[PDB]
Amino acid sequence: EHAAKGLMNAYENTQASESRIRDADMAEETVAFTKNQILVQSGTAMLAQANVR
Amino acid sequence: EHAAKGLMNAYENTQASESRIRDADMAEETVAFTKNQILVQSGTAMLAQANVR
Amino acid sequence: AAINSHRVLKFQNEEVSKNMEKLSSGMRINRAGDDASGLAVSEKMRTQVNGLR
Repeated sequence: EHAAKGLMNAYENTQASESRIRDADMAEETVAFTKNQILVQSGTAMLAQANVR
Repeated sequence: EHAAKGLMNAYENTQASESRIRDADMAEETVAFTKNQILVQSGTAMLAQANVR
Repeated sequence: AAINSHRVLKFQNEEVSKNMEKLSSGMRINRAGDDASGLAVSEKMRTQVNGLR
């Protein structure tokens, strides 16, 4: 039973490790999405204007 | 038996020591939660609005 | 020339951003930039609040 407590602490910490290594903060990635989506839209619009030249 | 009474007084007092060192007042820590949860929610909303800018 | 509206547009975009900074933190002061002395005082208050506890 003592051993289980030890294993359980390592377990929780290891799972936190996986999250910290792999899981992104959705808020900041969402910010990036919005910036990139705007730039896509700007791209399309300027080619429409570039066509006029 | 005398010694036991002495040890028992020290025992109760030492147990108070552990509680006083380690055990929090749940009421105030709960208050802190409520403030902090509201601030999380405010964060989410203002980033949604900041995205509009 | 662009009329003052391009002043308004950039400045109001900035006022929107500042408004969000305050609202998400719950605070008039998020930075020294909102109120350097309100901050300096609150930092003293923080040592008093935590110090006292």
